[PDB]
Amino acid sequence: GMLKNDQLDQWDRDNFFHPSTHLAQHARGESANRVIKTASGVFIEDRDGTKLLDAFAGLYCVNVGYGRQEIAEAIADQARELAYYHSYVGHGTEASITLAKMILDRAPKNMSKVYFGLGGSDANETNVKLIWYYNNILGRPEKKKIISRWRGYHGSGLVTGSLTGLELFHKKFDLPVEQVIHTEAPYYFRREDLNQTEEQFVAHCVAELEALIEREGADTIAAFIGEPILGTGGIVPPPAGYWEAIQTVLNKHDILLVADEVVTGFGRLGTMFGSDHYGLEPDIITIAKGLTSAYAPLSGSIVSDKVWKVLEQGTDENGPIGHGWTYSAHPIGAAAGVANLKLLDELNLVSNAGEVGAYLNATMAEALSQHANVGDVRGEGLLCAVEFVKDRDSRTFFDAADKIGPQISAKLLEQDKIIARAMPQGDILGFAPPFCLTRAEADQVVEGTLRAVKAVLG
Amino acid sequence: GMLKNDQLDQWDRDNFFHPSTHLAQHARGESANRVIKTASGVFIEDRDGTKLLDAFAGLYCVNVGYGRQEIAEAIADQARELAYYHSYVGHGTEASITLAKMILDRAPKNMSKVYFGLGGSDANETNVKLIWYYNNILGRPEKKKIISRWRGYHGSGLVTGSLTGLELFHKKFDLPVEQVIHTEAPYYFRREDLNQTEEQFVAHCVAELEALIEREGADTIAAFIGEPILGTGGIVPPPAGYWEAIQTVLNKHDILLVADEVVTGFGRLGTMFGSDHYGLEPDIITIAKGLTSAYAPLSGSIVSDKVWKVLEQGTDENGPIGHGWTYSAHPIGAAAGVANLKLLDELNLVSNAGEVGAYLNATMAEALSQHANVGDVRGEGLLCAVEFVKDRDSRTFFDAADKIGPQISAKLLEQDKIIARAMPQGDILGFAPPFCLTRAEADQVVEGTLRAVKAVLG
Repeated sequence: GMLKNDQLDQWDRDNFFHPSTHLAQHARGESANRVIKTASGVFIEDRDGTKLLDAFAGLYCVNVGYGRQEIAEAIADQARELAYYHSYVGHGTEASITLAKMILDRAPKNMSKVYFGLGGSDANETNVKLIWYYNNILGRPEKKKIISRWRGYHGSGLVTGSLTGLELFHKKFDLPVEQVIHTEAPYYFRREDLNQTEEQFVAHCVAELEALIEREGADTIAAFIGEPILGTGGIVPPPAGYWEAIQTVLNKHDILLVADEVVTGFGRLGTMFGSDHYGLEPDIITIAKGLTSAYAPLSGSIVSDKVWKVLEQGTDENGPIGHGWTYSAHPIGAAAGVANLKLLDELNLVSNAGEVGAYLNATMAEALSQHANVGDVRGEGLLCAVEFVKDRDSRTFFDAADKIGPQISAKLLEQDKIIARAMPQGDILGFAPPFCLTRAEADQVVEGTLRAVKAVLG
Repeated sequence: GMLKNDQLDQWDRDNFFHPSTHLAQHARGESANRVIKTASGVFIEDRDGTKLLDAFAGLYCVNVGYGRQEIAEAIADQARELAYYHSYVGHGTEASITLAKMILDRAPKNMSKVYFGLGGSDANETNVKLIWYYNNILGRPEKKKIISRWRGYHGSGLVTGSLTGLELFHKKFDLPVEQVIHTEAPYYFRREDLNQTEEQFVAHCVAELEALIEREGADTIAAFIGEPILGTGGIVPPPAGYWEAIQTVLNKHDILLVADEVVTGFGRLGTMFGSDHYGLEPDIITIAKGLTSAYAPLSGSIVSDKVWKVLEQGTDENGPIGHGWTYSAHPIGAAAGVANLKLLDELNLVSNAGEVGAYLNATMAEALSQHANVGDVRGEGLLCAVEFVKDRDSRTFFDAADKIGPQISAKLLEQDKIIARAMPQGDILGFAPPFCLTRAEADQVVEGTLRAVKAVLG
């Protein structure tokens, strides 16, 4: 009852260090906490019984939807039979072996093997470690730098937070580390020179990349990491012709491409892989989130035949790979993943992401694009964002201190019980809903946002 | 049947990149793979039905034992109700809140809050990031170096693998990074000067630490990371008076102590925390493995009141902490953890770890210590190791290329179906059995090892 609910809140404030939280305010009871109880479809429900339409799918991850007992039961069955054994020295479970095979059946054809982690950050950590091993095995001790992009999101660790190009993950943490260098954000709407057509901006990004390579020396650069479409950096589709232009430079200079598909992996764009959707030829692919639809933690580093051949050479020369996580290939994550991928196909949800996603984008644009303070409405599949500007013709942004994005998001939740995220480093309202979203539910997200935008900005 | 079993093996070799494995041999079918099906008590069982006594508890982690349906069912209940919601911006579940409170009730009294990760490596990654933030908030941009020890094990990532002091995690990976410096392995049996008493070796370790601090400059050193008892580096209890002597130096120079309790956390020594057992006053504690008994992935970074006060100041000054993992506080890991800690108390297993552990150590010493080729038999609680030497009086080690440890371990498994691990960088047979081990089962481990040692070395 009330007394247990108040005790939980107190235990929470007194003992629980939450991610991405104002720690002093939470511990002091100045900021609100919230306890989620259950969920179903595109809705979550707190312990007081309040039902919220989650247009963010947790954190771009509850892709099949909430309350899928097919997955809950797949987890229960594994938990009963064998919750855990390690996967060191060729050990495995039927679940992990089966999941490995299913990932590679769905991954781009140049892919060879998948190594299992627990989250997207550790998968990118693994990716860099393997890139350094790779260059070492090939006799290129100098070819180690990693090129990332401003506004990229690749994790929250020390090396992975350096790959990330958002100051929230850098300031006060001494990042980025020296081995990571950043190039231009693939964000046409924020381009320095407003006179550039989209093709001119792509040309500019090419020149910026060439200038960085020229300065650092190509023989010192191992890899380029990019999300096919930016997620946390603002739900930003890449410009037309961008990925073709960028890969031409990477090939010329013998720089590996890492496609960070943590958000786009397993259907969000309406195509199983964003690499395939946007036309990337990666040598390494990062996966997590939509692998298990967050039902159980699990990640992946998919490696191409090219990389795998060198890894085989390295192990022939040096013995067993010196890399392992205790919980690599954890049977519950694998069981969750096998159930999730089957459900994704069974419920035809990739197709739904593309259709209702095209519909959410079209109707959101039509209802908001002509607002005086809406600079842009953009997206692809079930990814959509609305960016706010103080003046459109000049592209004057509100002052950051005015918290326009955070206010609009808070208004959408308080007025309409819809969860949409105020993205960092801008006034951007983002949407990443479960793939089971219906047009009726999309209509409600659009109508609620328009009301939240009018309530804050008129 | 046979055809499905052969297909799984093929899928395994063709698609699954295992941790800690000879990758080329596994992919080529030259090394054996193995599929675990089920498990119960201290035994695991492969798909062919072969039953193995696991004297390593997975990887020092299946502490309550295998087949505990109390935990499997706790996971099933959470999976059904709410498998996942994020814990960002003060969000939580009853499971995570409850687990946070239970951890702090059991942790040393100077502890304030716990932040949840997925594994031990990401927890140590979090620890370093927080140490850098801490120093930054205090106005000490230079106080950032981390002192680790040779033979320490702190993870398999880039920064965490640098903290680690075992060459397997360094060679071909360009580690350790420059921010990590290593001091003396707290390993009396391998001391350079055989004439040193245990007290003299502790004095030597003190002098070595002072020499490193003097060279680097104390104002540049933030923290010292140590396992209370070495695990992967050889199951090495610390010398008598070591932790008292070391902390005197750390206090004098204002260097934080991080107790890496990933193996020792939650009872393995027969005391809930190894910090308490060995008398450490840490400011940060790392936990994983025995938190959930590996039933579900989860880790923790426990922070003291001292660190927490500065973190509260930092958030007051800079806003929400720029650190988060999607799967931080994952409800299934939390549910697994709550069930696990209750079962640990209910079945009186911490007490059993200390008793049957004292018995395993005593009887292993008595049965092997007088063998010509046994340099040492050591341990504490349910941790035990036997170290092999070509000549005892001189302490001549076999040549590494002779693989004495790996052969003995392989013999123990092939003759007696008992799993014991050949530790890296030495000829050391290690034991870390589930806390439910009986004296009868310990007798079988001792008797099987003696037979494996006689079969290889006479």
